[PDB]
Amino acid sequence: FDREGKGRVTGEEWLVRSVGAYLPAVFEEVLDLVDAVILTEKTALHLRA
Amino acid sequence: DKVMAGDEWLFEGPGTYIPQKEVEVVEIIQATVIKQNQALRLRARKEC
Amino acid sequence: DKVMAGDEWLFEGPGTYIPQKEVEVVEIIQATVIKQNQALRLRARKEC
Repeated sequence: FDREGKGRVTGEEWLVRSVGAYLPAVFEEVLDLVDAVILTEKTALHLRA
Repeated sequence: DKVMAGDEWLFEGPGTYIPQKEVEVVEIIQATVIKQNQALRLRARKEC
Repeated sequence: DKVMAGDEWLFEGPGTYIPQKEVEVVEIIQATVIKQNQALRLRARKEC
């Protein structure tokens, strides 16, 4: 992020909920390290805009 | 049988080889563990 | 690729160069900082 404009930066994502995988690459992690919440019994989500 | 090449493949059964601290192919694992009731679940895997 | 001239232009990526205290082109900056939530706003600029 040099002057006024942005060099190349991009904000987009997706998730791997997959069992068994080292994760960190070149010292840094993916961005976070969490174990399974063991999801929804009778909950849901309300999507707005 | 005898092999002069190969990717990743494990095998058990026969034996005369002596687990040499120099080379035991890769790693060695002795005995059969799991009892009767011991159930096991396995995952797919893959990294990166 | 290789350059024998130039104005002001930065670049990252490859590397074999050793940040020599004599000349490291101009200045050096290691690692990637910003986490996930860290948002950044930039301005136009210009002086005088």
